[PDB]
Amino acid sequence: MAGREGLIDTAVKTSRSGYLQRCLTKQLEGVHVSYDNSIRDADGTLVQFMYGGDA
DNA sequence: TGTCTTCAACTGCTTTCGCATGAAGTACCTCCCAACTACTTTTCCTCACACTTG
Repeated sequence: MAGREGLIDTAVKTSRSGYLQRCLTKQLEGVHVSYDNSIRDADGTLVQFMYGGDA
């Protein structure tokens, strides 16, 4: 019983992590470090003035 | 006259990447086709009757 229900959890976890990856990977892909060390999106809109606040 | 509230119907998604190996619909219709048997077809073959004879 335990071994099967383990194989079920093993076979379902990967479907709940693809949408977790892509759903915000679409959003932050534009998000990068400006040359001034500020985090701007590929739009240019500033997200953080420093990475984690320490660069 | 003006603004507000709930419910139900409607929208869009909910692992990735590849092998296999592609197959199969089907009603309505049929004209074509294959069949069994009989019937029909083209060339050829061979004999036969009457009037007259003597």
